Amino acid sequence: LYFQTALRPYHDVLSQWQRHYNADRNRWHSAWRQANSNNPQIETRTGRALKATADLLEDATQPGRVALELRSVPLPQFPDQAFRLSHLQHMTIDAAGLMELPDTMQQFAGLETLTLARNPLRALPASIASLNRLRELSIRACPELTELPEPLASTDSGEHQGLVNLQSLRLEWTGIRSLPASIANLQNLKSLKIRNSPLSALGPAIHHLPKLEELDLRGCTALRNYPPIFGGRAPLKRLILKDCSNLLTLPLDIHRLTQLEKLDLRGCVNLSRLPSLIAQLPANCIILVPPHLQAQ
Ligand SMILES: [Cl-]
Ligand SMILES: [Cl-]
Ligand SMILES: [Cl-]
Repeated sequence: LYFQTALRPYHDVLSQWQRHYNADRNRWHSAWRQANSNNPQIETRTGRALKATADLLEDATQPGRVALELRSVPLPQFPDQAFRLSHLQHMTIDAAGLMELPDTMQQFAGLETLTLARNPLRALPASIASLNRLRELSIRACPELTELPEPLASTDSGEHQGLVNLQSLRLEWTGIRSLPASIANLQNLKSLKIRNSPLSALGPAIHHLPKLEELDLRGCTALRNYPPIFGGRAPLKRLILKDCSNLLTLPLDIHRLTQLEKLDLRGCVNLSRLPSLIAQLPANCIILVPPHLQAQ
């Protein structure tokens, strides 16, 4: 009745966090052990392993620390007060049983690179798109991640917001089936790799990316058509469609990739024909094809 604020010491937050995940093991614990099944040297005693994580978290808050590297230590979720890590420029969370990232990713405002690997992660928070300093985002072996958040970037005025500094996006062995339309808004994206994922479709606006030089879609066995170029002037130099086993067609206007230097079609066993105007690709463009297409 006579209230007229406070803040739990991080060490108390971390002790509560350890006791919590030590008691409540659903989902994360088997995922963390599975991800590390070929690593018998990691700490697998649950309390000790969570304590190791807590200690690394506490260390990362100190000045000096540029990077938080969590490899094979358990981190089901970040403890509260994640804003303590706002100064970090690099973060890796690998084989950690990571189930979810903080809803307010703005708390990691300093990040220039983020790598998430071998986690049961099902979604990325929408606020991940507020990381304006993020240059590289890498997600590998996160089979339960089925969608990217949106918008990834937006454009007014013509002014740009969101992941405006992102240069490289890698999504390998994920459950992602399609990309947000806003992918085409990433003004600084130079390299897009989506590998071994059920990517089912790709829109032609991907060719409107102003700086995209490399598109690597290898092992996307659900992809059945590659989209037309149309008016797209993306300065694409490398197009890797290796082992897209169900790819049936390339567009007829594929020759509009006037800067193409490498086209890799090996393992495209269902690609019935090449476009006739594939002779119109640049002379010094290395084209690799499966045997059934070599004659053409
Ligand atoms: Cl560095
Ligand atoms: Cl800045
Ligand atoms: Cl979107």
